Amino acid sequence: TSYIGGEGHNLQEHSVILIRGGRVKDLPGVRYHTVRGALDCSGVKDRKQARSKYGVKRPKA
Amino acid sequence: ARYLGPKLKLSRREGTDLFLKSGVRAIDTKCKIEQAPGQHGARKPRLSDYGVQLREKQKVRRIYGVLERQFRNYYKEAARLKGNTGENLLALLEGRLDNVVYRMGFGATRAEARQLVSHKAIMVNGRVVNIASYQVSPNDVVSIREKAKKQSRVKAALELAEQREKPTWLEVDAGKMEGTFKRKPERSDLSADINEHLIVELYSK
Amino acid sequence: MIIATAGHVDHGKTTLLQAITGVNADRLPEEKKRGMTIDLGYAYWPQPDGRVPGFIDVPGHEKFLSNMLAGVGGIDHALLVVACDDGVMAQTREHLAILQLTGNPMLTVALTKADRVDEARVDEVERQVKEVLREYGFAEAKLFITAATEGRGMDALREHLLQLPEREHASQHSFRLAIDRAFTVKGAGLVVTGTALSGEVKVGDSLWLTGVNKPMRVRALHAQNQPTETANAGQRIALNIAGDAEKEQINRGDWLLADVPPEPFTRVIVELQTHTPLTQWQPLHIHHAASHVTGRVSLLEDNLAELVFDTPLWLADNDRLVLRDISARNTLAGARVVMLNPPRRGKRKPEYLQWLASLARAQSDADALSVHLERGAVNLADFAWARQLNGEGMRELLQQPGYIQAGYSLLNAPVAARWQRKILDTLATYHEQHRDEPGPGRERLRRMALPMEDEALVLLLIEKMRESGDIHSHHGWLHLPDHKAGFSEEQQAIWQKAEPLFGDEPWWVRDLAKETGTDEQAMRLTLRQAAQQGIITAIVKDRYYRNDRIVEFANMIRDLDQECGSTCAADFRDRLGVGRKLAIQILEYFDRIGFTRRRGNDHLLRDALLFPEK
RNA sequence: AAUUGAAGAGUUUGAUCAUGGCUCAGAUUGAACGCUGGCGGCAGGCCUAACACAUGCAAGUCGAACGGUAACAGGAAGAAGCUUGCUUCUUUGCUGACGAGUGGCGGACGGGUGAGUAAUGUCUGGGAAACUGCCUGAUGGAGGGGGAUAACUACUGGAAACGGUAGCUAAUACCGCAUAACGUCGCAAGACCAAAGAGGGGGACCUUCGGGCCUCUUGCCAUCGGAUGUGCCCAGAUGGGAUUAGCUAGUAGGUGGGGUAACGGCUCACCUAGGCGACGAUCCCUAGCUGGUCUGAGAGGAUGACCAGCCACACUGGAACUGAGACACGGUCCAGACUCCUACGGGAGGCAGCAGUGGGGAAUAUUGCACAAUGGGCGCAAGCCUGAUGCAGCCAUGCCGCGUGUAUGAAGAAGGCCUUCGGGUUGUAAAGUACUUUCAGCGGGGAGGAAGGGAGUAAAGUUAAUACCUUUGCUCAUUGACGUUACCCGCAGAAGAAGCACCGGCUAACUCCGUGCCAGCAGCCGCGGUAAUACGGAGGGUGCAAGCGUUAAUCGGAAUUACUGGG
RNA sequence: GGAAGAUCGUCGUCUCCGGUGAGGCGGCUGGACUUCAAAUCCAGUUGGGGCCGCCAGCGGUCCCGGGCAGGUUCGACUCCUGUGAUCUUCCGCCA
Ligand SMILES: Nc1nc2c(ncn2[C@@H]2O[C@H](COP(=O)(O)OP(=O)(O)NP(=O)(O)O)[C@@H](O)[C@H]2O)c(=O)[nH]1
Ligand SMILES: [Mg+2]
Ligand SMILES: [Mg+2]
Ligand SMILES: [Mg+2]
Ligand SMILES: [Mg+2]
Ligand SMILES: [Mg+2]
Ligand SMILES: [Mg+2]
Ligand SMILES: [Mg+2]
Ligand SMILES: [Mg+2]
Ligand SMILES: [Mg+2]
Ligand SMILES: [Mg+2]
Ligand SMILES: [Mg+2]
Ligand SMILES: [Mg+2]
Ligand SMILES: [Mg+2]
Ligand SMILES: [Mg+2]
Ligand SMILES: [Mg+2]
Ligand SMILES: [Mg+2]
Repeated sequence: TSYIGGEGHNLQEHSVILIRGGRVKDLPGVRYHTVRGALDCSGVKDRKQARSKYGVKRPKA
Repeated sequence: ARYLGPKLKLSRREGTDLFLKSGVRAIDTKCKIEQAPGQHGARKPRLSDYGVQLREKQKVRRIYGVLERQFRNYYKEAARLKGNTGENLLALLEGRLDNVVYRMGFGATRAEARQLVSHKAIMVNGRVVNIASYQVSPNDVVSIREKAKKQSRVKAALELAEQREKPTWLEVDAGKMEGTFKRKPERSDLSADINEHLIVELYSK
Repeated sequence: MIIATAGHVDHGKTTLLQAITGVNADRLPEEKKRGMTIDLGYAYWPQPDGRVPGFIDVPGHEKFLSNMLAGVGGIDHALLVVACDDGVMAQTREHLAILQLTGNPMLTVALTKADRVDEARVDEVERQVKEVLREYGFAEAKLFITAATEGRGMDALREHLLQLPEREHASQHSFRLAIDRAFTVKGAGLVVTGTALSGEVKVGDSLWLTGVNKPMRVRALHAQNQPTETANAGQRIALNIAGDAEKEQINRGDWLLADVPPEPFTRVIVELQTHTPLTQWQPLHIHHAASHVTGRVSLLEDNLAELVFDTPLWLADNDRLVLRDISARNTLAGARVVMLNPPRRGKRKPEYLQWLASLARAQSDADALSVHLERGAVNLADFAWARQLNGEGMRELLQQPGYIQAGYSLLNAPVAARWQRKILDTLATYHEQHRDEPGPGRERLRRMALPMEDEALVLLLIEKMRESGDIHSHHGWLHLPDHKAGFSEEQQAIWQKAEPLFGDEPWWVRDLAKETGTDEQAMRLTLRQAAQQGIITAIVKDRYYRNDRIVEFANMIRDLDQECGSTCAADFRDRLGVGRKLAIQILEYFDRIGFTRRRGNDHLLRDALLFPEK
């Protein structure tokens, strides 16, 4: 079981995502994170700084 | 690579005269160097050890306009070199061609030196060099290309050179604006502001 | 010569093709199994002449109509097989309506099952077909009576297909490709096959795959079952491409195209022509080349309709698409993509006239170029995208005279002049509003004039006026040439009482304000303007003197190079009696001026007139 | 001269000192993922499925070994056209050459991969009982005969694959015979063992006028030396597990036979009962080893990607032949699974070669150019071959270098943010003015990688010989894939080019707004419950920079396996 | 791509429901109460669109809504007919 970061997500029934390490230290037994922005896990929108994390393209303007 | 931004906010982060932009003046002083390093620049901040030695290292590496990875290269060779690591570090860092161009005096600022050397104007031993990192060997003359001569910038800088009082380890004629480099300086003949051992232990972690 | 077979089910669509081309269209096992054409099959007819016609066989079933709309793209000629069994049937009508909305130029009716019904029925069906064709706007049509089983009228039908002309497209166009079947051939790569709507491609080209959104190098290609180094529009192009994407990821309805496209847009305007009236804000199925989407239509003015997509889609200007009933069954209306980026304020009275201007008025890109200019500034990214214009084609705007081309958007000479006038009069208003200022700055001008526009165009336009000489500026302050930085009486009234005062000994700002009962900030600014006039000089911030003492300050500095040869403080007290604070501020005033310069212990004299003749 | 080298921090408590974990600061990588991305150099680039493979190429060469003439170019008798000296046609291996065939040499090198292997391997150091093609030194021979056979011809089998029947022919193919000891055997006496020619030139002379003869080059057989390469033995070193303690019947020794290039239970007959093992036998799990790479003050720890040496393997499992060398990647034979054709008899195939495709995976490239250089095969040589190699393509994967301007510029503009509403900050930053043009773009010039090889010529050497051939000079013409090369010279315009992370402590860098233990952040300790420097946005700063972050891995710190260096 | 199938109100889920909806459970907001919770009683918990003036984390109007339409019926979340979003299963992709 892998944690999901950021505010809001599109993940539902069978979704193919890819996971990276790191542990949350609150929910014992989740040793992983899912990356935002790779395969079927969409980069959280409505976010500006720290956006290489969370995988959202830059605003044009 | 290069910085490309406000010079004298970098000059006023350390509150020193960093020589970054001189031209008609030396220090601007009308630009409020000590009073505004940033929005919270006005309030003085206590500096912890890592901050004093890192702040110093940032200072010197800005005054000579070098980035950090080739500055770390300069350090690893400096250590590998025989003799005191601080002294010969600084000395080999002054061997940089752009620094020399500034010390011979023909140039406005070391960034202008970067300009002039990058633009094919410099000539060493009858060969042209673009590289600002080129370490000038001792007892070697360096000139500026004959067609590069007649540029307005070089003399208007020569005037500045006479004003700054010149260095004693280099002999510059400046009749043809061709000077000769002599020997690598020693820590005692220059600066008395940078404290280099702060850098050497900062990299001794 | 792409020729698509259409007609109702089991009216001999495929059998005709095998007769003409000796190619069994059905390839899928199930169609073999069930005796039908579940999905689109392709047949080709190479000729010794060296030109190969392209044959696209589409189903007739209403259920598989969504498939037929993918293959009706880019047809040069369409042949509707009608079988004399029941003759014209409703589905035949549906195929005709679909071909009408796609605006195919011409069609050949070929009548099958001649053997099955006697000649009378041949004449009757002939009459009925000739009557139906008039309904859907195809007047001239060539009716052939043939039975593919015996090949009776196959020969007569053959010459006509070769006689068909090939409908050409403009020489300069961005290559645009409609993906149809993404299938991996075992040998060498990913080969995605699709109809090339426009342009040419060669083996070295780099393309941008959509939905994967990744560039892909063409490994190899087949023009129409023929290996070649180049591929031109008007034919199915098998395209073997390298890159990051793969077949499973590719979904029919992806575009391959030469350059990164702007973000897909949900809203769009369409010319509207329909067989049955529509209704405002109603759900429908939008069918675009190899694409199925559901969006809700709106009605604006006359034959102008608005499509809103719940699924974003890449469209280009002048793209015919079909709008069908949302629950299917009925083809009701047609569509053309006219504007790619409609904003709000749709039904406002001035704009509908404009929409008429943009669409009915122009059938070509150059005319469109003028229309958009009338509307405002024209972004080359958007215009290139809408018109699919190549570099050579794009440069043609540049060739037309009177076009302002800044960093991005084009501007017509009339509209440019209009903006110039607006900017000038706005300039004049600001000029009048502050009469104590040297002028407005460049950027402030752009913000006070047209904040919503592109910066490069508006500023370049400003440059145009600068060069014309309508605006003369000094020190980077742009004021009308007429301005003299004279001032207003409101300042002079203080400056009259301030005059004797200033004369017999000048004093500091805060003291001045205290002496004349005027606000400190007001007093400092009015005197700064007085100093811009040349009446008083600040040797240091907030300290103002007359001129007659400035020259006297130079008289005291005059004796230093000649009597000493150095500059030091001591002589302040030992020469006239002028204080140290005063003398030092004098020096910094002259250092900024350039009368003296400071280095270590002494001041230099590189550029002043302090020097006497001898 | 070859070293010069060792740092700490946070968290147990109300506070303290100890013990002890966890976490961080460093360096590194064949890395991947997110955002961003201008250029150049030099590197590197299936770590997973030793999983399956479409298509193309990756081993040929010698007519100076031979019989020949399939294809081409000459020449020849002739055809004899007509343009009467240009052209038309048969015949002609007779010359240059050469398909197919026999023969020689190569294919046992070069290239790939790490499945197996805990020793049959590898490294270090010794040794006796060996063999070694082409290379090199010496000593000598190289005489004299025959019978076939492929190609070819006539027939025939079969779709193909490949054969079969009959007849003919050559060889540096093969077999006799003669000869031969410093060679083999044997204590000795004695007995026994081999060969092959071809090419270039040539005065006299032979001339079945085919050729013999002279000279040179090169080839062949024998024995001993050298180099080289390889086989075999031995001692030590090279993982983990005792929650594996017994193991071995050809295995432990002998005598004799056999076998090998050679010692050897290598193998067999008979005899004896040995032999290995708490210094870990046997069994199990994992594994290619090494020079070295990373790290560390060091001692150690991890590791074995690139480069070089050795080993093993070639669809899986076996076997042998030819050979100096194989139990053989692109050889043979049988079996097996899987793919393919077929006329249903039968065949065919093996990318862990270079590309490339499918699959697996977080992930790893072009179905390119050249033999110009180095090297290799064959050849007298020219040459031909060469996916070795040289280069190019792709990818920020790494390391390194450069640029994205420089100088001046204050009523310190506007906008943004903040305010104590006085102002501060962004900020010399922008604007303006005066300059440059690096790289990129456009156009010209322009090295080096090229040594030799070929033709001619001169001398010397050789020889019967002013010839051939060899050597070394001299003259000529020429050999570049990269390549639109590096580099240089002109043109125009600052013109075409800056991000990413962080800002509570550790750890460099703080303020306002939104939310209100919700939404979220988190390497650790923690934040958020209506005044959040920790969340989200903004403004400002800081650190790195064509990169910045995150994740994974190793060492360090960790004296936290303590030999140095603990209890 | 085809065929078969599941689900998709009004904050979430289940039971339904031809009288214009009902009921349970939970969640959220507000009240009593505190630093905020938990607990115990109370009160509430329709959304989305088009057109028009700011973009204002709006203001009016009109409409539609058990995924999106239609038909039935006096009246449909419920009956019936199409089709879409995500998604399960089988089949096939061959320039
Ligand atoms: N007598 C006759 N029958 C024909 C002819 N052409 C087709 N058919 C009938 O059509 C059947 C095959 O169908 P097809 O020709 O493919 O009709 P189609 O319209 O192409 N099939 P679909 O519409 O589903 O694609 C045959 O069984 C045959 O009976 C014709 O020329 N003559
Ligand atoms: Mg059909
Ligand atoms: Mg049917
Ligand atoms: Mg609707
Ligand atoms: Mg505590
Ligand atoms: Mg041999
Ligand atoms: Mg004999
Ligand atoms: Mg072997
Ligand atoms: Mg092979
Ligand atoms: Mg995969
Ligand atoms: Mg070949
Ligand atoms: Mg760098
Ligand atoms: Mg250039
Ligand atoms: Mg002689
Ligand atoms: Mg954070
Ligand atoms: Mg240790
Ligand atoms: Mg201890």
